[PDB]
Amino acid sequence: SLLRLLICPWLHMEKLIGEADPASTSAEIGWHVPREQLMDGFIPYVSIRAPRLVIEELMEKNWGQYHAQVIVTDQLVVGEPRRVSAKAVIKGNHLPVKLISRFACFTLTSKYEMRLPCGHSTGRGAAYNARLAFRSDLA
Amino acid sequence: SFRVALAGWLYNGVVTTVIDDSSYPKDGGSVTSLENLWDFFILALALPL
Amino acid sequence: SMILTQFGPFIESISGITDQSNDVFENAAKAFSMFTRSDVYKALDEIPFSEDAMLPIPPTIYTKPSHDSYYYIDALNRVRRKTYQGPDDVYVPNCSIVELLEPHETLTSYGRLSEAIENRAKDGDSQARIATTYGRIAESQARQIKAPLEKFVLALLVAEAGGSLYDPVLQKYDEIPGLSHNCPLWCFREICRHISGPLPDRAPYLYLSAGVFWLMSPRMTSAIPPLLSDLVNLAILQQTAGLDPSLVRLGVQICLHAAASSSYAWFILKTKSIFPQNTLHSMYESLEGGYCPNLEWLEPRSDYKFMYMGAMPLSTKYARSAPSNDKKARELGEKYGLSSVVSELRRRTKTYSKHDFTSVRYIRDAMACTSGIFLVRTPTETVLQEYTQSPEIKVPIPQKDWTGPIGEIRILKDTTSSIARYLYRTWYLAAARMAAQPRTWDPLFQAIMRSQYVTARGGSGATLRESLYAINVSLPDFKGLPVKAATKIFQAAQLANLPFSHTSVAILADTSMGLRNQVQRRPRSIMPLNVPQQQVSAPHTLTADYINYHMNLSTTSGSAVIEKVIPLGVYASSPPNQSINIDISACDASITWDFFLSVIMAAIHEGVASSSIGKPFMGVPASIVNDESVVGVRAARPISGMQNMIQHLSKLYKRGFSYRVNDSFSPGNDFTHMTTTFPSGSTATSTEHTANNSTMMETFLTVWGPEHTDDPDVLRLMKSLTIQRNYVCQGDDGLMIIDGNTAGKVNSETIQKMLELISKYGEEFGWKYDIAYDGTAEYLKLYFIFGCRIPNLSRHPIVGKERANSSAEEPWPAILDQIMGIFFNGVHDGLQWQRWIRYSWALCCAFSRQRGYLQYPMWSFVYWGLPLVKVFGSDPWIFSWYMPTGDLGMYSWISLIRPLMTRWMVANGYVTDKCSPVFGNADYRKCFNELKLYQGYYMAQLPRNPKKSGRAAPREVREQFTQALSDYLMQNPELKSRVLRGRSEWEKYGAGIIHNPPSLFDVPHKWYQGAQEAATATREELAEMDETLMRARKHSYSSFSKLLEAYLLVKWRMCEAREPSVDLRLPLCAGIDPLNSDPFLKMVSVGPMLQSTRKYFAQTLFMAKTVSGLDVNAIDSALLRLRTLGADKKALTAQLLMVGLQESEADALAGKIMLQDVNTVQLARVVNLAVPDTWMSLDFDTMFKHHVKLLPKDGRHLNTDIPPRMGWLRAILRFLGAGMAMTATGVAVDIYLEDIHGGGRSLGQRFMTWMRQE
RNA sequence: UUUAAAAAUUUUAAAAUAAUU
RNA sequence: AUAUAUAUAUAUUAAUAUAUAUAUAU
RNA sequence: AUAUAUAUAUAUAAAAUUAUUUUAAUAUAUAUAUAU
Ligand SMILES: O=c1ccn([C@@H]2O[C@H](COP(=O)(O)OP(=O)(O)OP(=O)(O)O)[C@@H](O)[C@H]2O)c(=O)[nH]1
Ligand SMILES: [Mg+2]
Ligand SMILES: [Mg+2]
Repeated sequence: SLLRLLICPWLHMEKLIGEADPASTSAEIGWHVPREQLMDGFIPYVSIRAPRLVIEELMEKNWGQYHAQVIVTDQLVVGEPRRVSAKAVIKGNHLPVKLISRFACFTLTSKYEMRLPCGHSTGRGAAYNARLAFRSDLA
Repeated sequence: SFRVALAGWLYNGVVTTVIDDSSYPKDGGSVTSLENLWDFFILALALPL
Repeated sequence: SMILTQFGPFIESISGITDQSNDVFENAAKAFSMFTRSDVYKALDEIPFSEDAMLPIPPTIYTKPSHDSYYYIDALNRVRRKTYQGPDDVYVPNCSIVELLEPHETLTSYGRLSEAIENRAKDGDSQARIATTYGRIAESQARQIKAPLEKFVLALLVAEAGGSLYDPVLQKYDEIPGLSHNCPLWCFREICRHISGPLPDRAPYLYLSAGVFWLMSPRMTSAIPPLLSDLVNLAILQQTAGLDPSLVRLGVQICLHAAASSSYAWFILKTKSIFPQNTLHSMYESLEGGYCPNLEWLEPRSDYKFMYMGAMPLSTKYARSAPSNDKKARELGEKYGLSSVVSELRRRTKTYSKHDFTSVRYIRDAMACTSGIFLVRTPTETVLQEYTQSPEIKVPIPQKDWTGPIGEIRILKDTTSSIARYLYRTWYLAAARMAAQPRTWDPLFQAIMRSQYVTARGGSGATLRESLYAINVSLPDFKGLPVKAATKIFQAAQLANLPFSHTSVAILADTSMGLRNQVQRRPRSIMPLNVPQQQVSAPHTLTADYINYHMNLSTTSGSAVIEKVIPLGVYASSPPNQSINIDISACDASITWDFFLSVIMAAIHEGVASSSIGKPFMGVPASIVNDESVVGVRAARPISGMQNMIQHLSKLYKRGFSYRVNDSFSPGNDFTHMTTTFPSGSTATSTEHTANNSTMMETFLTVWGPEHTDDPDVLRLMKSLTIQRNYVCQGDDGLMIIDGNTAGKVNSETIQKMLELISKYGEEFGWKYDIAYDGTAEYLKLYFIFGCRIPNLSRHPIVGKERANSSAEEPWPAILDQIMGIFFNGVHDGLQWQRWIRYSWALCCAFSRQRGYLQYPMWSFVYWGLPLVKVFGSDPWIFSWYMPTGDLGMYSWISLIRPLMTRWMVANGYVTDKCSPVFGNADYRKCFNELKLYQGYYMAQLPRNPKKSGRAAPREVREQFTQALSDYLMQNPELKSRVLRGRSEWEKYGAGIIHNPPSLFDVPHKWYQGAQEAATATREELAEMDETLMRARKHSYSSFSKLLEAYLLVKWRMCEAREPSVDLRLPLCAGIDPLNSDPFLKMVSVGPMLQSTRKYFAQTLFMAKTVSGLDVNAIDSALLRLRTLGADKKALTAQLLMVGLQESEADALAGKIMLQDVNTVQLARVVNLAVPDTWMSLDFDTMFKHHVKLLPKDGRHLNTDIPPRMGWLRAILRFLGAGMAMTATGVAVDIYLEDIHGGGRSLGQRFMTWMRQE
C-alpha cells in the first residue's frame, strides 16, 4: 500500500516528461533567508517534477504563509556539493498536499541542508525565521 | 483438573480427589435462583469423575 | 487608633452596639475608598503583637539565585524547565525578580518587564525568551487572587477593631484571642518590613487589572505573592473560625519552609498531606465513648433512601483497626525537613480517645491549616508532563483472540480466555438494548442529540476550517457579523449544507488547548472537540448512558448531592460499617485502543447491528464495508449509519489525538503534540468513565477475585459483595461500603488482602488503583469520620480566585457576586456565626464604592441575603443567615420586628393620619425613602452585567446565517413536515389567539444572539449600566413590590419550641457545636436532610423534550394563553406539532394539558418563592408539612378562613411561616397563622386577578 | 339536605454564583 | 408639575500572536 | 533587506453532575383612576 505510492506516480510522469526540457519541467520549494544575515540560500525541503503548464500554475501560488525557524550550522558534509547542514521547525501550520496538486510528482523525504558555492567561509551559525518560497528557474 | 482427576483413578489408596468447597452454591443456595440452578448442573456433571 | 479615629461609628454598628444605618455605612465606605496602602501597613504597624505571634523566620527567603540556570531550550526550539529533583520540578522557581524590571514612570519604586528584553525575545534570542517566560509566569503566579490583599487585611482590621462579642444564647463573651495573638499578621508585617527596608513605599507589589508591578528591592523574590496570600488566608480563618493558635503556627511554619525552598508550588504539592495524614487518617487508636449516628439503608438500595434511627453509644470494640500510618508519615516528614511538625501532630493526636465535639473540631482546625493556593505552571510543561503518560498493560489480549477485520474493527472471539469478555458482553448488551428502544428513531430525538453540543463555547473551528480546505471544499465566512468567531454555533452554521462524506475528513483534525488551575493539584488540561467529532461520538455516549442508568446502575450521577451523597458517607463511616476509598490514578491516560476502546468499539458495532439494519442515524448515511470475521469468507456487507459512525470514530481513536499547544506565557512555543490520552472535552467522557469503572469492579468481584485467592475469609468477603449494594462510583473516584456483620466490624486482615488483590487486578490491564483503607469515608471531596462530616476549609480560599489566562477581570460591580459567594462558602462550612457575619459586614463596604460616584446602600446587601444585626433599636444579633434572599427574606425579617419597627418611626418625627394595615399611622413612604430602603431594595434587583446589544449586522449576511443555522437544525423531511403541518393547522384554527406562536423556526434566532453575547461588552454598555444604576438610585419610591405588599398582610405567632430531631450529644458536622450556638440549635431542632422533596410548584404545561435552543417559557406561556381562553384542541395540537412533536405524542400532551386545571400553573408562573441555598442541609420538608399550622392556636377566626376553590394560598402561607420561623436565632418553633388583613377570599381574589392576567 | 379532596408534574434550553469529575 | 396601573392607536425587529495596505528614514 | 506611526483583518481557551438567582415590550400619544 505504501510502495505503490512510492513507485507508481513517477513511472507515469516519466511518460509525460520523458523528453521535455529539464529546465522547463522542474521546481524546488524551500525555506528562504535574505541575502543579508550572512554574519540568498534556501533549504530545499521538496523537489517537484511536473509538466510545464502545471509549473506555470504552481509558480503563482502563495507559498509564503508558512513559517519555520531555520538554524544554520557551520558543519561540512562529506558529499560532493559543498553544502552545510541545517535544521527547521515549522510554526503554525503544515503544508497541505492540495497546493502540490494531483498533477505533480513530489518527493516524500528530504534532508535539511544549505549549499555554499560563494566565498567559501562558514561563520558561526544562526537562526533566521525563514519563509517558504517557490524556486524554479526561468522555465 | 480433568487430566489429574483422570490420573487419580489408579492411586485410589493414597490420594482421594474431591470437588472443591468453593464450587458449591453460596449459603446452600436456593432453586429460586438461576445461578444456583446452573451451579447444581455443573456439580451434577462433574461429580461422577 | 487610626482605624478607630476613622470609623468608630462603623465599629459600633457592625459589632452589635449601635443600630445600623445607611449614613454610617456610606461614610465608612468613603473611608475605605479614600485610603492608601501605606495607611494599611501603618495601621498594621500600630498593632502591638504579643510574644505568642513571634516566630523564627528563615533568612534564606530573601537571597535567591538567578532564573537562568533553571531553564533551557529543547531540540524543537521550546523553552522548557530543567528539573533538578524528580520529573515534578516544572513549576515556577524561587529566584530574584529585580534585575529584569524597568522603573514605572509614575511610581518610581515599581516596574514590570523591560521592553528591551521582550523585544529581543520576540526577535528570537535565547536568553531574552527565557527571561520573558520567567517574568510572565511569575506574574501569572502572583495574579491568582480576586482583589488586592491589603483590602482584605483592612477589612479584617475593621472587623476585629470592635473586640469580642456577646452571645445571646450562651450569655457570655466568647474567648477568641485578639489580633495580638495572630502570628499570620505578624509574619505578613515582618516580611513586608524586611522587604521594604528604607524605601517609603510599603507594598511589595500592587495588584492591577493588567499586570502586577514589583517593588524594586534586592530582597525580593517570586515566592512572596503566594506566601502573602497564604498568610492572609490563615489570619482570616483564625479570626473568624476560632482555630487554635497552636496549629496556625505549624501552618505558618510549613508556608515558610515552602517559601525558603527551590520552588514554592512544588514543595506545597509534595507536602499536601501532612495535616490529614497525621490527624484525620490516624484518629482513635483507643476509644472510650461517644455517640455515632444509627442510619439504616432501605431495601431497594439502588434508590438511596435512608432513615435516621438515633445515636448508638460507641465502645472499645470499635477502635481503629485499619493498618498503621506511622512509618510512611515519618518518612515523608523527614524527607522535607518537616519532622518537628509531623511529630507534634502525631503526638497531639494520640490524646483524643472520645468521639466528641472537641475531637472533630481538632480535625477541622488541623485540616484548615493547609495552604489553599492555585498551583501554576507553564502550559508547555503541563502538556509535556501529563500527556506523555501511557498505560502499563501487563497481560494484553492475545492476538489470536481477534477475528479478521470488519472495516476498522476486529471482534473478540467468543472462546477468548481473557477478562475482556465480560466487558465485551456488558457493552454489547447495552448497545442492543439502547438501539432496540423505538424512542431513538424519531426525528425529535435525533435533533435533540444533534443540538446537545452546539454551544457558544469554543471548539477549535480553525483547524476544522483549514482541514476542510485541504480537500478543496469551501465554507461560508459571514463577513461583518458581530458574533464571536470561535464558537461551535459558528461551526454548525458553516456545516449546514455539507454531505457527510465531505465533513468526515474533519474528524481527524486536531484540537486546541484549554487550561485551568486548582487548589492542591496540578493545573488542569482541556480539549474541545469540534462539531463533527462530537457528532460521530453519539453511540458511545448513548451506550454509556444506558449502562449507567439501567444495567449496572451503581452511580450518583444525575442525583442531588446534598440529598443522597452526604448521608451515603454518613452511613459508610459509622462504626460498625467500614469504607474503602478507591480511585484510578490518571484515568484519561489509561483508556486507550489496546484494551478498552477496541473492545468497546467492537461491542457497540455488533450490538447495534440487529435493530438498525438499514436506517440513518443523525444525518449519517448507510455506508457499506467488507468483512473478514469468518475464516475463508470475504464478502462486502452493508452496515448502518450508527455503524458507519463507529467506523469513523474507530479510525480516529486508533491514531490518537494531536494537540495544538500555543501558550501566551513563553514566546516561541506553538508546537503540536500527539497523545493517546482519552479526551476530557467529549460529550461521552464522564459517562463512559463511570461505566468502565462499574463494569470492571463487577467483573472483579464476580470472576477475578474467587479465581486467585484461596483462604475462606477473602472468598466469603468477595461473595457477599455486589456493586449495586456495596459500591458507588462517579467517573474517576469511587467508594466501597463494607457492612458490619453480627460479630462486629469485619476483620481487617481480610479487607487488606482484598485490597492488595484489587491493586494486582488494576495492573493487568493498565489501571493503577489508589486505594486508601484507614477508617474514613471519601467521595467527591467530602470527608467523613464516624458519621460526622468534616468541612475542608483549605479548599475554599477566601482570597483565591483563578485566572488561567492573562485577560483582565470583569469590572465592578462584578465583584459583589464573588463577595456574596465568599459569605455563602463561609456559611456552608460552619464558621463562628457572629465573627463571620461581622467580617462580612466589614468586607461588603470596601467593595461598595468606586468611580460622579455610585454607591450601594446596605439594604441591597440585605436583599441579597446578608442578615442584619441591630436595625431599628432591636436587640443585638437577633437574625440568623437562614433568612432567605429576596422578597421572602425581606418579609421574614420585617414581620419579626414590625411593632418596634413602627414605634421607632413614630418616635422620630415620622407620623401621619393614615391607618395603614401594616405600619399603623407612621408614614413609611417618606422615611424608607429617607433611610434609603426602597433605593437599595430596587437597586439590588437590577442586573450587573453589560447586556450585549445587537451591533446591527447587515441584513443579507445575517439572514443567510440564520437560514443556514435553521437548515442545520431541521435537516430531515420529517421534522420540517411536522412543523409545517403545525403552522398550517395553526393558521386554520389558532390564528388570532397568539401572534408569534413559538416553533422550531425561532431556535436559530436564539443561537444567533447566544453567539452575540459571547463576545466582549463595549464602553457604551458600561456607561449605560452606570447611568441606569444612578437613575434607579435617584428616584422617589412609594411602595415595595406588589408581591411583598400582598405578603405583608399576613401575621403569625411564635407558640412552642418543637421537639428535638437529633441528639444534642451527637456530632453531625464539625464546627457546628455548642460553641457555635445558632447553627447548632437550628441543626438539632430541625434535623439534617435525608429525604427527597424537590420541585415545590415547578409545574408546567410542556412536559416533553425539545431542542436546547427552544425555551420552556415561550411554549408554556403559549399553551397557558391557549388553555385559559379555551380554544379548540386543534390549536393546542398545532402548537405542539410546530414545536416539533409527533401527532400522537402531541395529542397525548394536549390531553395532559386539558387535565390538571390551570389554577396551579398560573400561580407557579406568577410567584417566585423557592427554598434558599442555606436550607439545603436541613430538613425543611417536615417543617413545611407538620410544623407550620394554618389553623391558629385558639381555633377559627373568620379571617384566616380560606375558600374551598383557592387551595394555592396554603402554599404561600406555608412559605411565610417557615421563613419567619427560620430567620430568628435560637431554636425553630411551631408557628401558627395569626391574621390576614382583608380576608382569605379577598387575598385569594388579589392573587387570582394576577393569575388570570396571563 | 350542605361542604370538601383539587394536579406533585419535569429531568427546565439557555446566561451569572458556588461545589465536584 | 412627577410616577403607577386601565382601553386604544402608531412606528418598529431587536490580554498574546499573526497577516495585509499607506507613509518617513536607511 | 530593514525600523517606526497609521488603518484593516484574523487565530486561541471544553464536556458532565449538583444546588441557588434572573430571562412576554421597544417607545410615545389620547381618554380613566390613584399616589407624590
Ligand atoms: O481538568 C479536568 C479535570 C478532570 N475532569 C474530568 O475528570 C475525569 C478524570 O480526571 P483526571 O484524569 O484529571 O483525574 P486524575 O487522573 O488526575 O486523578 P489523580 O491522578 O490526580 O489521582 C476526566 O475524564 C475529565 O474529563 C475534566 O472535566 N476537567
Ligand atoms: Mg487527582
Ligand atoms: Mg480528577
